[PDB]
Amino acid sequence: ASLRDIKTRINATKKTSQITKAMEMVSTSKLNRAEQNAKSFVPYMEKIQEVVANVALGAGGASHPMLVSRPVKKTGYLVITSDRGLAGAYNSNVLRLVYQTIQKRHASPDEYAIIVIGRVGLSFFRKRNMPVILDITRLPDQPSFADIKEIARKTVGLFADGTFDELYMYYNHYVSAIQQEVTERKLLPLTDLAENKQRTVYEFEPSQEEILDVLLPQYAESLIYGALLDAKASEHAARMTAMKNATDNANELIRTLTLSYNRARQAAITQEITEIVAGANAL
Amino acid sequence: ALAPEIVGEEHYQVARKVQQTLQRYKELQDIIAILGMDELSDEDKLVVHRARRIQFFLSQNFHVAEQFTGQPGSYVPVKETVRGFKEILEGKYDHLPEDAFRLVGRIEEVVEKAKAMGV
Amino acid sequence: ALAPEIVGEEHYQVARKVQQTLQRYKELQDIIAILGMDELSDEDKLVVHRARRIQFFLSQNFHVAEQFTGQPGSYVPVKETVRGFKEILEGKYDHLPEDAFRLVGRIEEVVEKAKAMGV
Amino acid sequence: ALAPEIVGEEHYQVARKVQQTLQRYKELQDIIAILGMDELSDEDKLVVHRARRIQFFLSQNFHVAEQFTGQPGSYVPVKETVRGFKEILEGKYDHLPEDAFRLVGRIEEVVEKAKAMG
Amino acid sequence: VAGTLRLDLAAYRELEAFAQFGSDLDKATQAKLARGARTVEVLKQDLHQPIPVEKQVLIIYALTRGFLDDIPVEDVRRFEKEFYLFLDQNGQHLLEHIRTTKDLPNEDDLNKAIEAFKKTFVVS
Amino acid sequence: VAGTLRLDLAAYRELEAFAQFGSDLDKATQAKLARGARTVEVLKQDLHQPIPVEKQVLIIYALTRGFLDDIPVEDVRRFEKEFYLFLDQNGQHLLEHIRTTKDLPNEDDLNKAIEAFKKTFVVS
Repeated sequence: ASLRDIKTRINATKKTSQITKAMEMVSTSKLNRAEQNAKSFVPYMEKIQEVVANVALGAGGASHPMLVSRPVKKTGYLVITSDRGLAGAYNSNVLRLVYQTIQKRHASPDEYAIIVIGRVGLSFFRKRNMPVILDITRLPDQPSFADIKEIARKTVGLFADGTFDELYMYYNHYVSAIQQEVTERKLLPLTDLAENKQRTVYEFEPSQEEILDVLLPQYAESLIYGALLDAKASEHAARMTAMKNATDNANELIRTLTLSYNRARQAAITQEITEIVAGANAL
Repeated sequence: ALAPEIVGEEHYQVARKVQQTLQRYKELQDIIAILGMDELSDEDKLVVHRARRIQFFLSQNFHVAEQFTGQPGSYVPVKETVRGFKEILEGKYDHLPEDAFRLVGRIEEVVEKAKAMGV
Repeated sequence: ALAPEIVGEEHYQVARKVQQTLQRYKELQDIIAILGMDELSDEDKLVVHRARRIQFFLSQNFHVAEQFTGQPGSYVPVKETVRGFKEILEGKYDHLPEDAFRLVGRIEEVVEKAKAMGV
Repeated sequence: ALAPEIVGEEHYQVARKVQQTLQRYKELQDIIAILGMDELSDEDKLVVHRARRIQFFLSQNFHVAEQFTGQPGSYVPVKETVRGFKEILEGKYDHLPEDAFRLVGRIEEVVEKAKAMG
Repeated sequence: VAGTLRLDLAAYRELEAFAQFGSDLDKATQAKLARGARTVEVLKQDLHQPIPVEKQVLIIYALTRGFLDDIPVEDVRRFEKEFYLFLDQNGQHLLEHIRTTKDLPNEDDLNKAIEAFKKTFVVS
Repeated sequence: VAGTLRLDLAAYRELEAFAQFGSDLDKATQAKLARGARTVEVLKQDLHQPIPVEKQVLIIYALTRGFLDDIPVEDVRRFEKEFYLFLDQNGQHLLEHIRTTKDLPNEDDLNKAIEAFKKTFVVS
């Protein structure tokens, strides 16, 4: 290798290292914002869980709370993915789990459909032979409820319409900055709730059939929303960790290339001076 | 000879802007080759978009280059080339494919060569 | 001697395929060096998966090396070598761990030691 | 020379602990920049609290620096500085302000400066 | 003024490469980024046009005291060019004070003159 | 007892690199990390303190046969020191057997001696 090539490699690696360090800092800030949003979402989940637990021990004649609303048929799959790469195994783990599950238990294209958030999932399932019915690609870094409430409503209305009889959602769960766990949750039909201060909620008790027609879609929509905050936090943490690792690797490569460059420079000086002296004393 | 009093203020400014754009583009290649174009900002994406077209339009077809290109050569005046580079800097032809600028002469031949590709 | 009329057509094809996969892995090593295997496409990931196992299966335990590591050496016929490398290229043993391909002789010993370890 | 065989076990331990604390503080610099110091765990905040005081106590008023500062200079024995750094590490002066360590000699001068500051 | 100028330039040169991600406004580091960009725009100069030391001091004072923080970087050159004429028209007392005593004039008078020019400078 | 230690130390050194990057390591990897850390702890030594080969054999045997798996990492050097003292106190028969025969003594006797010392040893 020549000195020019080594110098160009060193400069390119230094630039890449700087860019990755900046990306890591930005990802740390975004992770903190996502964590505070997840903290803020808690009271709404608490109140809705309390209300649903208080009124889900009633006659339960609605379609949603049925243990088996309809028998085994087409099943809807909800997956949450990112819009950009550089997040490590964030997308790969979820897509692998989804693919393995749908291959092991379904074995037919007619009985499964995919609801996908994030363009990488679209690309994956389009490259495969996969039927996808609902799509959403763009989404803010700190997403809000109204951002994709319009797709959550359609997702719940598809189950209410009988298009598919089962709901599963797959997303990354945030445990720590280093640990992200792929999580599967049975979304619909509603199965179970909590156990404390029972009955407190049904004091007013307005008519049950009419109240459950509106209360339940709301609980499902809150479930999709809780899944997006966790997914965004996991994505930000994964990006931060990947950028930190890339920066460290780039720094080590810079060090090794600098060592090689210095050795080459010394060798070149030795060769030039040896040739000079040999030519000078050859007279 | 590249001085405002020797060649003209508009020519000097357009040449300096072209040089600045190309210098900015040269730095972006190192990070592009690793992290991809998707991680670039909206400003840098436009910088690359215009710089590639400028670099491609810097090409020309020579009269003596018939043996190597088949197509004949051309003669481009300084006013015409300054005008064309000013238009490209302003971004009039961002929608044109980058391949349409290869060995073309003027921008008129660029927009006519684009028709051959259906653009 | 690596010619189709000297070693055989299938021998030549297997050798060429192995060399091609190893060359592709050597090309990718620069990207894996900095940003790992996450950004590789599905094709490049499979190329790396096959190339690592091929590279490890190229290792062998020697009779002379028994003094250094207590393991006994092996002698592998060329027909068995060709069959094993063709099987690895075909993807028969993609599920085996890559550490089960080191310092073995025939392709059956890879399966034997993979069974000896967790599988 | 920083080896327990020739500098002393206590001296070696104190120096190693000081270097470790300063290395931890250096590591925490980027997170202290990006997020407020409160976000750090209580252990990290305690580490920073010790490290800033140690970093300020590493300074000294020189005899030849009187032409710049007006104040006299100090000559600190190695045993005195070892004892001072040990006491600082043991948390004896966590309640003192960090500016009392800025430019002094003995560890007692930090206490005197804090008393004068009030 | 040179001490502040040096720190501003250093805090721009390091912490550079955050500009692209600073486009997404974060941490209020954009203040340092804008100050560094304006400093870089101020340090530019043309051919065979030396600047008197008093005018250099005045423009560096204006930059370092934050009087350029609301002028966009595209207009810094025009600001300086017109500020020199405004100085030689209505700040002869300040110029003479600097030339004679080798020291800055009163900060109140400096702020008065700079604000008087700045209210007349049209931003475009 | 030496072959296991040699290959393990070479590999542990590269597996720890994966451990530093952060991953959900399995139970086998956790066991390998623990054994490698304990090997690194036992292989350290101080200045001008050579150790007889008979004592080296016993300490490496104790490391390799898992007798140090429940000892915390920070206590390994103290365990080795106290084990050498206990050996000088009680294992003269084993030490003399090794010196005379250049071979390991009864493995049951070694296990009994080590498990007897572990009772007198104090953790942390």
